[PDB]
Amino acid sequence: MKLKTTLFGNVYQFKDVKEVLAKANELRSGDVLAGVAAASSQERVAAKQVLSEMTVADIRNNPVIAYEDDCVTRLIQDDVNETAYNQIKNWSISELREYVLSDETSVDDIAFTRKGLTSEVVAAVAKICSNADLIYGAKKMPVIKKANTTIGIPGTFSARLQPNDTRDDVQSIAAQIYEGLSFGVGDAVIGVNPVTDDVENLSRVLDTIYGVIDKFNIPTQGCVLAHVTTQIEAIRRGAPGGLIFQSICGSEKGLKEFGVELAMLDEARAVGAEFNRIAGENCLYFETGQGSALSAGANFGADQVTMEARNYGLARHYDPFIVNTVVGFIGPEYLYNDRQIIRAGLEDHFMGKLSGISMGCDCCYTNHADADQNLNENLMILLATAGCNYIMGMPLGDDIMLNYQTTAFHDTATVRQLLNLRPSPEFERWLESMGIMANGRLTKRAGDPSLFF
Amino acid sequence: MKLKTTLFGNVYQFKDVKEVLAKANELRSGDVLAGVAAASSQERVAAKQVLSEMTVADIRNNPVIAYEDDCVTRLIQDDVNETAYNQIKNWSISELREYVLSDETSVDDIAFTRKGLTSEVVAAVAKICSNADLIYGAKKMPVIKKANTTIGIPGTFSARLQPNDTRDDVQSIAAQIYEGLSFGVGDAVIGVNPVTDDVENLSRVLDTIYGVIDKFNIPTQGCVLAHVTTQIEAIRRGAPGGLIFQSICGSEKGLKEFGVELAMLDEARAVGAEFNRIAGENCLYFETGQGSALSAGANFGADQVTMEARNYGLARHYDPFIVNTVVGFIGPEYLYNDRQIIRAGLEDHFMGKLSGISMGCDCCYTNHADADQNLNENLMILLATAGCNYIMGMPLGDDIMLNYQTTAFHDTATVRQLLNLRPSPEFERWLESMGIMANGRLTKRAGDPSLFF
Amino acid sequence: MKLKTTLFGNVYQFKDVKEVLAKANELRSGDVLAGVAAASSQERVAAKQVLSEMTVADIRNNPVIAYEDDCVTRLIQDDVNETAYNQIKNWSISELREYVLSDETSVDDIAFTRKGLTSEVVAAVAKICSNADLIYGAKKMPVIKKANTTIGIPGTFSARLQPNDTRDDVQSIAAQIYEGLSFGVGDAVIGVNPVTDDVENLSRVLDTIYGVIDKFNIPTQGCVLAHVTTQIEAIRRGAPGGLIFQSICGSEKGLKEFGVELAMLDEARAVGAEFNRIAGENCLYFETGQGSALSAGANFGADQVTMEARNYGLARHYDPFIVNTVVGFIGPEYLYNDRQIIRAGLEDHFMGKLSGISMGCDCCYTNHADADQNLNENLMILLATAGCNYIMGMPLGDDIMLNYQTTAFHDTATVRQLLNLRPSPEFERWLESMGIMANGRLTKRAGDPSLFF
Amino acid sequence: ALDLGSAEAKAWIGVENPHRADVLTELRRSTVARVCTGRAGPRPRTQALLRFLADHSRSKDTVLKEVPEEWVKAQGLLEVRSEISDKNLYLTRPDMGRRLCAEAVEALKAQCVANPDVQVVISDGLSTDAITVNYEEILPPLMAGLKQAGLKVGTPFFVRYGRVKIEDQIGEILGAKVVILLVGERPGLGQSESLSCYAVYSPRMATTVEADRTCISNIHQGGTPPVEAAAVIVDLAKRMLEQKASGINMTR
Ligand code: COY
Repeated sequence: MKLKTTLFGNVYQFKDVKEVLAKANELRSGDVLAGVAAASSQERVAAKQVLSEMTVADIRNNPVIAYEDDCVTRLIQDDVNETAYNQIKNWSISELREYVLSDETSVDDIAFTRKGLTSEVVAAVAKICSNADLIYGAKKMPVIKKANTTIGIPGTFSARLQPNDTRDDVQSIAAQIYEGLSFGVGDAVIGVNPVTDDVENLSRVLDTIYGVIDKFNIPTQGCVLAHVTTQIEAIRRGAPGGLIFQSICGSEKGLKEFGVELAMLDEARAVGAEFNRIAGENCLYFETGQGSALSAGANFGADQVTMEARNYGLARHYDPFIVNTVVGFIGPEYLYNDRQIIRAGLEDHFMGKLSGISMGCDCCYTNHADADQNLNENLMILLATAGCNYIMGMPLGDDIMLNYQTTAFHDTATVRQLLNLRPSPEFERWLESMGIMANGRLTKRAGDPSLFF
Repeated sequence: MKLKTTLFGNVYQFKDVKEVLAKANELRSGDVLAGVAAASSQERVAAKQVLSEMTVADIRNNPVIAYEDDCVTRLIQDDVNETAYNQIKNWSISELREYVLSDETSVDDIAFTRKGLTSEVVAAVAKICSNADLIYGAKKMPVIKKANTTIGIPGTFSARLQPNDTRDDVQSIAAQIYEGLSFGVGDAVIGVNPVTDDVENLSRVLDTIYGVIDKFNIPTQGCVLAHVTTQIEAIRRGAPGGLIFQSICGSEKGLKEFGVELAMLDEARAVGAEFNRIAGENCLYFETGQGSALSAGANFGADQVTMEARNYGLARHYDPFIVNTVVGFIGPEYLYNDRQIIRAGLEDHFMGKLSGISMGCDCCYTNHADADQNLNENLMILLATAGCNYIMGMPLGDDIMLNYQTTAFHDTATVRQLLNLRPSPEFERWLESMGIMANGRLTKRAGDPSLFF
Repeated sequence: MKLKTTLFGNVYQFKDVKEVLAKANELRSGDVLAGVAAASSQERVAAKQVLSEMTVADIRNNPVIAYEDDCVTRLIQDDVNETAYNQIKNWSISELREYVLSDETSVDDIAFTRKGLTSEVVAAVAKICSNADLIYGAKKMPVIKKANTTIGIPGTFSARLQPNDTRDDVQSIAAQIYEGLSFGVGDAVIGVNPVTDDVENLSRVLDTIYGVIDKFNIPTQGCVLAHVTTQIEAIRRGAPGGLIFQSICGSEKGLKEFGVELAMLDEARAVGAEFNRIAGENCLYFETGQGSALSAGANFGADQVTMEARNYGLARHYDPFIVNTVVGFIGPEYLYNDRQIIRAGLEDHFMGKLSGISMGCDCCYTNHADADQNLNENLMILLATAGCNYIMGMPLGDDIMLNYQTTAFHDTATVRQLLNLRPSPEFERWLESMGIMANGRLTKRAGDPSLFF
Repeated sequence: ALDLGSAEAKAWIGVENPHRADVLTELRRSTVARVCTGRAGPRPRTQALLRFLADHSRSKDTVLKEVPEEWVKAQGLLEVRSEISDKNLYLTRPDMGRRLCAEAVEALKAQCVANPDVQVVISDGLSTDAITVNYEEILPPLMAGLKQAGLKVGTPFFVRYGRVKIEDQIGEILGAKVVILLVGERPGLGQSESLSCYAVYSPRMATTVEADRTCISNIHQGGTPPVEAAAVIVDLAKRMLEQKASGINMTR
């Protein structure tokens, strides 16, 4: 493989694949913090060209953390369909980009080709894509999964109802649920991040969620986003099982930071099959986002985009119902502003769909980042055009506990009515029964939580 | 439990669940041979009534072969969703029959309900269903799988091309392939039962099948129906992998008779993931049929319907692309005539769809059985209305090597055009491109294998 | 009037309507340069609240430049439907925002309501709208015009072919024309900004544009974007007239800077009626953009958003076929970065649609501004979802002569295929006849200018 | 006229023509979340959007504000800092926020007690308001809980510009068996006084992972009351000594 190019008479030398992958990234504060970013726009482009000229084989055989040192690398590499790999191993990343974007490449062609990819190759394609490349490429790669609702069907747009409270108060949780359902939010999941990671508390939160689900026969699923171990334990004790959640990272050390072993995720599948109230075949839920590996000291000299793609390689193995990047969840140290957050969200969603997972995005930012709510509204619409499977829904987008701003309930309704998108067909049916939705649009009585009383 | 009822003033006493299950069956040759059949028509009805009043719990807790002695029973029992089971355990088999047939019961309702079932419960429901119950019940339970084609979508009907030869001659296999395709047969699979169970011959037959697939870019998959161990070896040594086949039985003793361990089916799953040319997520293929357990001395005093249902509970664990009963493959000793073959075929298909597998049927009879080709045409049409995922296809239905008669290539075209059913959407598009199909109908130039030359 | 509010216990006092309008704007470079921007984020919100509580009458009666001193103000004020105005004069700007965004407000409701508005009122509503408000609001306000093509029908998306050259070389102009058409660009207009502002050169460029139009019978119109006086002369002396162009400004001083009298636009209207090859009733074409008034010293202490809205009030009087903002044409001094360009673009488009003009947008940036091509791709997609009537098209977006980057020909095809939008119905039919388009999608032979040879 | 920061503005119901209007008041009272604001089409109502923007401007100011040097000195605390110099650097360099500066290491060895059983550490983190409002309510009952009916207590000190991982260095240098860190969480939209507690048993720079810590979050008057939270942290500290474990390694 060639590790150098000439640009405007100047030679641009690179030491390894990991460096080329890093410097080909568009500028972000996290890559500068990791010391892996390009020195200039010229070096960035030269890195993109070197990357584009490298083969799938060059990148598959050079994962950022070695096979023997990382269980996630082993997981990713051993899931490869080697026949699919052999067909594409001599393709340049330039050729792979053009193949993904081609109108002569069908959904079924990509279904087989993606099986010969590794996460590093997925990231490599994303790095040589413009914003519209990432949007259009993702759109022609739909991923459909099924719990009690079907998510990912082109022409549809789902939403996680996120009814969070500072004290896990069941009245405050219910009120946000009723408000969310009134806007048609909740077809992805009704998922609460709990304050106390406690078995008795999880059961009470779940019973509140399922108290509403059972009362109105809602086709959906509940979830409590504690550590996977306490979810498993509570469900084993008889708490209602919908989706089982875990935050994942793209390295073994990153998973050890979260207190996760691969055996726990396998156990989550088995507990779900034995206990969970899910009609379909998918019941797992993961969240991701750029910067997490670097935060854990677990990026090993690799950029955050490549590490983020490794998440999707790991997630794919467990065939989850939904995955979303939580794009601006952490802070300005990994993604500084509007520009970087938008780019990351488009990258994350593109890579998720190329990896073949049910990919959504929590369009978000923090109050210490150079951003505002107009960023969320910009990104959610761009991502919805890319066929993003789901976003979050909170009252006005204000999380009273997690201390950040996501998308409003209003925003899902806006996106759906703007782009003529429907909810999950099962959930849509229920919304019509309740008189909340007619022909994809909120009725006059919608947006009013008192309708349920 | 009640193992007793009074009918017309006469008390009928039954020993156990196994006897109730056996005697509730409609009269068939195999059950008489097994000595488990009813003595009279009144006792048959008595057993039906006793079975109908028994609960799901009664049948689930009493499998025909014990948990500790049978790995198939273990696999069936351990796959149960206990939350689903607990909702329905106090239901009578009569109530479950009415639940399956009800128009208020949706596809998604059965999706969750069936996870609380075992194969014996599946069998029990079938035993108290009339022929139209079996047809209507199966129809409202579609099962959709995807390899390189999608099978089981309502309004579609697929077909296995079975180009068998007496010497595995490649000219004879190819000739039948071109004939079948010209009628629109082969969307399920192009599957050859080989004469010689060895690696080089399997590799030659697969190269012949895939020579056709590659030349005309056919969206389909190949299969050589040898023993699973020989297929695995051929595939590992470089032969093109499509579907991996294994004949299965409803008991550990039965599997030992065929020389199969559950680890081989696990291995096939893993080998498929690494090597097979399959775009979708399903690649296994099983064949089943009533009488095989009784032939093996592996029915353990149980009837052939219940044993056949256990095949589907076993198959379900491995989430195969396709399963079919080979309804009258063996002989009159297990299924005597037209009546019994039709009944068995409807039972098998209904039980497979209830078990959540991609259930098709080889509509067939042997020459020493009391049947003819008109039987095959009666059954194929009835099963097609039940939403049978696929049938076989051979030139006029004559297997020149397995020595039996199945359905003709003509029969698939007939069923499609009679019932306004389409092929697999991917394969249909290929047929339209080849000028073989227009609007679900064969064109003038169709039915002519020389079209490919 | 209230020119005061209290926020967090702090009293914020404003001098006049002009200051309230200016400070309510989202932060941008031009407003700081003008010295009219807010001092803090709290004062920005204070100005937003003060503006929202002001009535339509408050804003209508206080234009930024006086009636007696400004012919643009006079034209805006005299065009008002007083019956419409009287119905809404006591409405707060907050109530008018809610009225525009409401799903109970139909296209015909806004049709009458907007006639009681002035440009300052249009601007005021925009200032208290979030990014998604601007997008959704504009989307439910379609504006349809017709030349030789119809533009602005919901579900359609047009494009200006901009084949500019450094020497007005006819081979270079034609080459870009064939390239643009091969991507389906040119339904809005084929418009050239000329190097030399003289009659013979304009006549030569128009003959080149119309040489292509006549040879392939293209339903479209040509335009040379010189000064209106030179276009008029060329047309009167026999050059083919399509659209007549003029750059406009929001003040009399601003128009004098460009060297335009309102009588010239009246003359263009009359010249168009006598000479132009236009089937429909619309033939004028204006371009606008924030900062131009401030550049001319003609903003009179007012912000660039309000001044840009006055452009649309002026344009409306002349009922043009198309108007577009050239969002980031000037430099960082008026719009600094990605954020500000996106915001301005959404504002401009929303305000144009509210004013009832056929509003499009040149999604663009300059090389001395803090932006890149990914900005153009973000904005073009967002505006397309807002129902933007048209964007520009140039080979890769590189203007080799105006020295800026706009949207690529590729981008129009991308937006259309991403969002299932069609070209102008007349032009779409031409593309289908040429074998360039099928079902809204580019064919295999499309994207190739040699197709015309 | 209305102040967007006032109680009436926060309690505002914007739902037009409600199905059951007494339920909406009961829903607005049951939660601090921005519920019952109604809509204009699928978009938020103007007043709700204004209140959102007003609370954002206040939230932006609340993040770059600093605890005065005089305030910490008045609380009788040692002020020490990380490798970070100012607020701007703190927001972009988390790695420097995780390490004490050279003069900080020396000051801790000089002025703090050696080998304590429980070490209490306070840091501004991402919110100065979190430690300002809650301090007098949380810190005194924490000390009167750990000492009274307890064991060896370290001296409390303030870390300026600190991140959670810095308690690992603090545990090694001081030889602490249990390190308690009271730190300001990133500020929310309409609320910025939310404090967190991070506790770890015998930490090491090269072995301790984040899962080894126990988190007590949302400590404020709107969450877990600082006085009530103080007794929770004491009990946690006692359980951590008894089990010789923290975080995921603990029982129940
Ligand atoms: C930001 C944040 C994070 C992030 C860490 C910060 C970073 N990487 O720089 C993030 C995204 C990695 C994250 C992950 C998790 C994981 C794992 C944490 C671990 N063991 O490493 C987590 C276990 C989720 C899961 N189920 O797997 C988790 C949880 C449950 C919690 C909760 C703790 C419950 C409890 N009582 O134990 C929690 C209170 C929220 C809640 N659910 O109510 C919160 C502390 C919840 C917090 C809510 C709140 N109200 O405070 C919140 C919002 C802010 C904390 C803060 O402001 N700290 C102050 C700041 C100055 O400290 P700092 O030094 O800069 O940062 C440190 C701490 O934040 C610490 N830390 C953060 N979380 C956390 C949890 C525990 C138990 C411990 C001991 C220490 C923890 O890690 C860093 C070390 O540098 C937060 N987190 Co986390 C909330 C989870 C978010 C949803 C999924 N998610 C979002 N984005 C991404 C992503 N990119 N990838 C994957 N997943 C996600 N968090 N979290 N988190």
